Amino acid sequence: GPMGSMADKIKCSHILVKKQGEALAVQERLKAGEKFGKLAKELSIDGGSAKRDGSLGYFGRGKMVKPFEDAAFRLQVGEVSEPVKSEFGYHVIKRLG
Repeated sequence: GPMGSMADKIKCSHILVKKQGEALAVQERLKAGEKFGKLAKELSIDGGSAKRDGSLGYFGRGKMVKPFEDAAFRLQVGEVSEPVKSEFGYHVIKRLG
């Protein structure tokens, strides 16, 4: 969306884990049709986001590690993203509507 516009943000959810396997665990588990938030509450080490069911919701451009944002932008469709490594750790990203 236009710089600071009404929809300048990305609506997404993410699960942050220390291990890729953990990221795979959520990615694999989400397949079972469990609540992303359940996984966020359960797996994600991102507490604030865990509070938010990993549901980041809207966030602006240039806020999270480029790979994270890339996956967020890429999967606006709503597909579970591959593990996204950051300085913080590994993220798994789902789109939020």
